[PDB]
Amino acid sequence: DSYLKHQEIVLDTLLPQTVSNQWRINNDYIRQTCTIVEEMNIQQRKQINDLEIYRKRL
Amino acid sequence: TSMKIQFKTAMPPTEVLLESIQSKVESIEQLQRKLQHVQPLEQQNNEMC
Repeated sequence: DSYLKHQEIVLDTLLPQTVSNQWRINNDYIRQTCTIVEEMNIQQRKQINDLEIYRKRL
Repeated sequence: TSMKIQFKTAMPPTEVLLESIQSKVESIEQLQRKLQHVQPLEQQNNEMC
């Protein structure tokens, strides 16, 4: 029974190692998405300026 | 005569064991059941990793 508790503890440590790494892959992705948000939002704001300006000039 | 002597000696050695072993069989088998859930959580985490 003491042998089984040592084996069972090794599985739980592998669960934390995978959990720590999958959070890290998500954490790197979250910073990229926020930066891709502002680049798309600035692109949309510049586009809405150009559509309004071209009608105003004509 | 042997089935009288040995099996009554067997039932005494079993029930004296089963008062002690079936408590620690449940300590063994329920900890075996923790392994089959720690393995199933390991595969879906390694798949998501």
